[PDB]
Amino acid sequence: MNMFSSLSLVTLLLLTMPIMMMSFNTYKPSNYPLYVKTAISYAFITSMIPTMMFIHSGQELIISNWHWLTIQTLKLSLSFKMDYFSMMFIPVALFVTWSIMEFSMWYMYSDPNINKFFKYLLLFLITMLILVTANNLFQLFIGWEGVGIMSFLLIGWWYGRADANTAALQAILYNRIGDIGFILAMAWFLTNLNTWDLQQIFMLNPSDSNMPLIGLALAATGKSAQFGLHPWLPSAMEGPTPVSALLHSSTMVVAGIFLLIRFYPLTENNKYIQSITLCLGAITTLFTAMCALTQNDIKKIIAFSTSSQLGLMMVTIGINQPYLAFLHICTHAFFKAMLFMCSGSIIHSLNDEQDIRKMGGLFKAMPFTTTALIVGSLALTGMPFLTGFYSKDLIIEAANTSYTNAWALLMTLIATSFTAIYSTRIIFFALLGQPRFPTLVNINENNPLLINSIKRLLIGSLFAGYIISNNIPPTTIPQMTMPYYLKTTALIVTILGFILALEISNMTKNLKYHYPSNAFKFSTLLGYFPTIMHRLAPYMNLSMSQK
Amino acid sequence: SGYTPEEKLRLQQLRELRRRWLKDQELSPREPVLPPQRVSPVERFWNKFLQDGALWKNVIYKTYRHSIFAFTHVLIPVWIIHYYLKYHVTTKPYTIVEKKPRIFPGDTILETGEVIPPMKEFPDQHH
Amino acid sequence: GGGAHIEPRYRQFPQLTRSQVIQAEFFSATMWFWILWRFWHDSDAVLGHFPYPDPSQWTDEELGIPPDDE
Amino acid sequence: YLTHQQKVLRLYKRALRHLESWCIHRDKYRYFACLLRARFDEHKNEKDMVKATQLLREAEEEFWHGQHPQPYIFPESPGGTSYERYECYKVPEWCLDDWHPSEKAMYPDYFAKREQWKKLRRESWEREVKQLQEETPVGGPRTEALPPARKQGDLPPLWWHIVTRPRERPM
Amino acid sequence: MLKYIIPTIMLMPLTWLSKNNMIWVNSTAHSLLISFTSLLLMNQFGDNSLNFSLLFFSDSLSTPLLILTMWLLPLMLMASQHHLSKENLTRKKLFITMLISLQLFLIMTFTAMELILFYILFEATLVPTLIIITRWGNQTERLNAGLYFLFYTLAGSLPLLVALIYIQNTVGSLNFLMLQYWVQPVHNSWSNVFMWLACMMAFMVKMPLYGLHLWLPKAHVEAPIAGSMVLAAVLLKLGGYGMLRITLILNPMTDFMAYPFIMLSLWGMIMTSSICLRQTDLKSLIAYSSVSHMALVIVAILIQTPWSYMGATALMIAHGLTSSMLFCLANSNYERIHSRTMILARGLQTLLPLMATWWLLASLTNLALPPTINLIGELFVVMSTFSWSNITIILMGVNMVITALYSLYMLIMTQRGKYTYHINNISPSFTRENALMSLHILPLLLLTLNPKIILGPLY
Amino acid sequence: SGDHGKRLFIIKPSGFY
Amino acid sequence: GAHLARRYLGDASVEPDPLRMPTFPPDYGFPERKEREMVATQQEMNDAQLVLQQRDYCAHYLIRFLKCKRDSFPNFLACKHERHDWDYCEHLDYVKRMKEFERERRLLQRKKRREQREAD
Amino acid sequence: SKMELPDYKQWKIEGTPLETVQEKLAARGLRDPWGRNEAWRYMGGFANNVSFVGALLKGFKWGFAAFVVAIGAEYYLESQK
Amino acid sequence: SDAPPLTLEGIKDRVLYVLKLYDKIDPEKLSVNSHFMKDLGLDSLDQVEIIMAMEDEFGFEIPDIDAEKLMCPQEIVDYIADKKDVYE
Ligand SMILES: C[C@H](CCC(=O)O)[C@H]1CC[C@H]2[C@@H]3[C@H](O)C[C@@H]4C[C@H](O)CC[C@]4(C)[C@H]3C[C@H](O)[C@]12C
Ligand SMILES: *C(=O)CCCCCCCCCCCCC
Repeated sequence: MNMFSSLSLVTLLLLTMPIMMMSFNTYKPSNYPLYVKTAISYAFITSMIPTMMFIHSGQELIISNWHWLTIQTLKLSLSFKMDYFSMMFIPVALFVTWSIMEFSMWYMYSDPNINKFFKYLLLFLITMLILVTANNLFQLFIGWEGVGIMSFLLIGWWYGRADANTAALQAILYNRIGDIGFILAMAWFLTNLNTWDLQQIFMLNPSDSNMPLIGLALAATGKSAQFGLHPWLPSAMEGPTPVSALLHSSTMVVAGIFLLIRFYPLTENNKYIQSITLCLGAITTLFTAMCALTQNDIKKIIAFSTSSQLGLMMVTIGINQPYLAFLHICTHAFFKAMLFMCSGSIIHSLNDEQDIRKMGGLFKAMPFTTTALIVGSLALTGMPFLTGFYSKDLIIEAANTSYTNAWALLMTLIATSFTAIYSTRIIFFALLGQPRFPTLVNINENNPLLINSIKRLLIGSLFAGYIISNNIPPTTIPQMTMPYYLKTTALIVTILGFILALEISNMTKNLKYHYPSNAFKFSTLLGYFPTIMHRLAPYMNLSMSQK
Repeated sequence: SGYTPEEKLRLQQLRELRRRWLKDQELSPREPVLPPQRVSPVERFWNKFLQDGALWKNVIYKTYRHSIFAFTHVLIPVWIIHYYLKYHVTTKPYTIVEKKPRIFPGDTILETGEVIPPMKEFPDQHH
Repeated sequence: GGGAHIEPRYRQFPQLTRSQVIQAEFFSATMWFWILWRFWHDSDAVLGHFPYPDPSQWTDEELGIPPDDE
Repeated sequence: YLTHQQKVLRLYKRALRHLESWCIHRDKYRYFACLLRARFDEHKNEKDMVKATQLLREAEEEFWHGQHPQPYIFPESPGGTSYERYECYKVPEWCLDDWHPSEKAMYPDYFAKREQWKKLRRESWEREVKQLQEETPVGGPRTEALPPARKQGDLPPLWWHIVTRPRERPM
Repeated sequence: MLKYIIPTIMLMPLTWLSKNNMIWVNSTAHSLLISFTSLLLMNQFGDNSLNFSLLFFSDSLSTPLLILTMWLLPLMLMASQHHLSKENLTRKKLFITMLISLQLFLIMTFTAMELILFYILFEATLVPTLIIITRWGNQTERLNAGLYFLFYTLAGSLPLLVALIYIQNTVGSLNFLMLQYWVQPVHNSWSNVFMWLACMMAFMVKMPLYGLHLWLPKAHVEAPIAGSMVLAAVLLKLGGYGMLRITLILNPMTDFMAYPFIMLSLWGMIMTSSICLRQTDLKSLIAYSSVSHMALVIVAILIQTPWSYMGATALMIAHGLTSSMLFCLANSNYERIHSRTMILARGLQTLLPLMATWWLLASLTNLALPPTINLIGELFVVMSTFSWSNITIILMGVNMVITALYSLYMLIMTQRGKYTYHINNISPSFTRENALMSLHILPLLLLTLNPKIILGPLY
Repeated sequence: SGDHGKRLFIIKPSGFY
Repeated sequence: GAHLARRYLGDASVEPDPLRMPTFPPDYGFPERKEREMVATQQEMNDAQLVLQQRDYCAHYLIRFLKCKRDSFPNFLACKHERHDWDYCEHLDYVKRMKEFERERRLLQRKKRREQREAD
Repeated sequence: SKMELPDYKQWKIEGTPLETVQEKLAARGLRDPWGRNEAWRYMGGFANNVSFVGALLKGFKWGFAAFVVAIGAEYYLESQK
Repeated sequence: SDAPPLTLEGIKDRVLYVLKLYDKIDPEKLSVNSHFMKDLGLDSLDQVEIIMAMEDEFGFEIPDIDAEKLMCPQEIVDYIADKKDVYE
């Protein structure tokens, strides 16, 4: 207890100190980025010590050190919860951020506000550990809206650009629409129960909880960019690539799922919501993946890869497998961070070019980046015994062999196939074929920082899933008996996806003209949801205002 | 057709100006002129001691910095948090509530030396 | 800051370092080493762990379906 | 305006780029590019201006349903990824007039040269004012062009901002 | 209270008798000291208010509004001395006198123990307020908007007088403490309905309620910075404080006589928050923000629940510091570009780095980022109106979504983009301007560490 | 970093105040 | 499930109801039935704090597993042998559920034929 | 610096699929002037690029070697008990 | 961004380098002041294709309006220097 409670809070206080030394003191400017990187370096190791204790004996804590406010029969404390989800997630988030803080030292070396950038990266991390460790809903909101702001400030890092400012406001608008659901849950629990604490919520277990769960689900629809509120996640790639890796693909976007994983005790009983979360996830994984095929910018493709996966997490929530979705979040962070970091090497070497059409022939010019770009891409699709396999495979097994919506079961598998098609398109266009980038060649990735950062997460994309899956305590009755085809449905569609993809790539070589198909145009333009909705709604609200 | 004779001239006249101005933007070897800034012997110590460097010599310097970090940014913070948690947070009801440990069949209790009864005999499946 | 130890090349394949290539092989090959060992030592996960029975082949003796007349 | 001569030419560049996006690979683009060139040279000799226009009417209409939904855009060009990216770093030069004298001591030589440049602008302005007045056609200039200097040691009218505009990549 | 009234009076002899060049230093340094001794008003007890005399008391609802009032005077002197540097000394001293006179009436207004004494001091405030806004007001544009007073007096201040006088003849006293123990139910009746409107319309206009709000944007455009700081920070709160006190003697009629007004406020939040988006003038955008925020306070007061009353008190204090901070930031630009158009100057973060930080904090608290007291107030109002009727979460939710849009749209337009090329007079921020913002946002953020003091007497 | 000289005056607003 | 086509596309009364099953008393064709036996006592499962959904007949193996792992720390490959036992025990448990399904399926067809021929 | 450009005569479409483009352009009767400009992309070391399968199997040769030896160690080490 | 420095001499070489590889033109006739319409005698169409090639050499679009006004190699070189602020 002594060690568990003390070191659970050194991590949170260890991250803040770099923030504190910015406001006061003057011991070391100029070397701030490395000072920050070490804080996360140490905060990770200190965060492992409690994790080992949790594995050994399943020890779990609640720490409510400070009494802040007592609104009559409602007492608000600074309560941290160091349980199954907090203990596993924090080292994963710190480990991923560790490399990114090192990949940013290289990707953002010239930019003169490098110190300011590292201050915002750290201030996000602080508002994310607050979100995950929070024990009461009000403290959850500080993290919920804390990340929402830090997205605005980082997405619009280059504030001269007019698209950056538009993309930042778009991030706020969709999240705050989702945060209507969060307050609705907050109001319901106080009105019908009597606390924002999670402990009392689970103890009472309301039987009729349709309204609060719709509100909670609505928060996940906006925060994690599900269908209906998804356009912001693609358009949020306007920020520096380290931002897109750390925030809008590795961690922050999971908080929408993380909110539903927190409330499994209630959602397990409520079938009516399970259908909605399943249906909500089913459409988003297909739609975004369907859009991913025809995209041409490497950041945009990997952006839709995040959304398609996130929908798979939402389906896992629906099929009543909350602990798998948590595993998918942790395994997903490693290889999706590596993808973005690798795409950062290509973009930085080709002089700020994101279009894959102008990339190619890098398979030999950038060995290290190419190796990781393969390792990461294989994890996503479902290569056996890679980090992605331990999570995605089970999710497909549990979806196939469970009482579920037929269409939702089918869409998941179709989207899993599509996950194979655009896993190759990054490889085929960016790694294979003759070069297509401008003449002057400056492709150079021989830097220790970019390499060490990529090397570390490369190991995670291999062995992290195996270690995590073995150590974590059993929590459900896994299904290991099923028809052979359902058992290997995941692998077959992944294999069938590759075959169709490679054939499509080869057809691109053949000297035959291009023919426009409505299915093709719908894919490339994102279904016209961004175009119609970002034009009709802004026009109506702004125009109605004068009347 | 390209630039009329005046246009060709105007671009030429400005072009020369633009190139000179940009040339003026360069800095002199002495610049930027700075006040010296103080150097405490803590700075002086490594300035010359590591001038030659080499792997075995500077590994001490790398371990030095981490030691200064560890003591100030890990050891001292955990004394404060431990002093705070042990003598202020745990001295109030229910501040730190820990899930009771898992007690399995055939375990020994530290408090009472109790021994939990063993489980029934399994149906002796083939295993 | 090694003074751009890599030198740019024009319309030509870039200069690479030996160390860069070695590490790329080590990890890319290591991926295959890991993947292979896992099939070998734990092939069941990909191919199943237990035999799925066929419901129809069961007898009414075990299913205890009484005779049509009974 | 731009006259039928230019208007058609622009279509050529715009149509080519979209093709280049569609075909992706260089080889297919080159071959399909030559075919495109043929269609252009075919009617290049049409001497009927009335007919020439009609070719453009259908030509553009054909293009409208050939355009790649996402055409490649140069990163630092309007609509591109890096467009306006560095405008935050571009600080206009006049801000240096507000620097504290202690700061300006850090860069003596540059600021010394700046005084020279400022003196050049002030003296040239009165001369520059006249040159536009005399050349100006009464009733307001009809075009936005400007006249180059017509004497030795005279700078072209309105030269301060074009000369001293912030660099492309200041930081 | 005399410990505060007297030293505030002695600021007038201080201003007049000071060295000509040391009026600002004396008045600011001694108006700051008065505020320091105003932290003694937090000697609050759980059961009983802090009653000093037969005339003045101080409970938890007036203590923050008093501390906010006396905190603002030294701020209003720092804000105004720059644009009063031109004008002669005797005119300079009168301006400071009007501000000292306003504080003296406001400290007596929030603490008045009898409602007529409150009413008289409630209207006496307008005398200094109108002189400041019309004599030193930047606008000589000629409005003819006195009809808004003719509407106010005829429809507001006069009925409040006849009703307050009527009530004393019936209840026998207007001492607030006595009304707590002698109040009787207000039976339904066409005569009582008119008593209810008489006792509330005067305060609804000052809030202002939707439909009666059009005077506020016009007043903010005319007023100098000092006029807007006091107007947004405090004078709007006199209506809120008035309604919290006077709803004691209006029950149970408030149950059914508050439906028409809540529908104005709930729907008013959306209408004004949307109008903010299309505004072209900063001071009008900030002025319409106040109407959107005060619309919550009107709803909170009228649903009369223990949570709503805590919500309204936090919003009133939190809104006061935030909005006056925004008015000052808008004035800092106007003191440069010399225009109130928002679009004129853009990308100002390139030329004024630190000032862009203040804009960011001011915007964050306006859009209500947790855990600021701006959200502690708003959340409580949202929680209680949910019980009043679950549907209100729809209107409350939409207002949160729009509020973030003009909050940041104001940030994006003025602080982001490409700087206007031709504007070359953006001199570096003065220490006066940075100290002025820090004195709005350091207290506002520190209140989150100890939020109980601002949560009112229902805490 | 990779070249000598070529250090160009960086135009920034006054940071002294 | 190929069987699904039988229910929705095919005749309904023949195929079992996944929700309302079972629809026959246990012994209607099973003279002498042996009650399922729970090895682990209620107190033990409660003391182990096993997740409720994991408090099924196969618990006793699962309890043994966790006990091994807690002892086998920091080795996390130690307790493979126990893992299989519980996993297989579920596999047998799952099979019994499959038998429950078919037993329903056979009876439903048997009922159909009997009443049809009599109705003829 | 100098940044010497390689001799412009080196780049010839012959020996590359660009040459094949010219052939098909000959059938129509047209000639591509820009072919020589694209030559560098198809020559000089960029010519040989593995296929999708080849990259996927990058390092397999070392991977299998380590694997086969690996099972031997467990086989042998287990053989020694 | 490592170091992609550009200097007038280097730019001049690259622009000519691209020009030489255009088959319609001859290597030896080409020179810095070779008006495309006259000294090398090329259609206006061919003038477009030269521009599109130059964009790819340096990877930055030349606006349509300003492309027309370019008609000789020496014009192109100085245009690049202007956009990319090449001074020495
Ligand atoms: C504590 C000391 C102040 C005394 C001094 O000026 O030397 C200051 C000076 C520079 C600081 C260091 C620099 O900020 C960065 C160092 C490198 C790594 O980031 C570890 C922390 C690191 C080792 C810091 C620890 C401590 O804060 C230092 C060492
Ligand atoms: C359920 O989700 C899978 C449905 C797929 C159709 C399978 C048909 C082929 C197998 C028939 C014989 C085996 C008996 C189950």
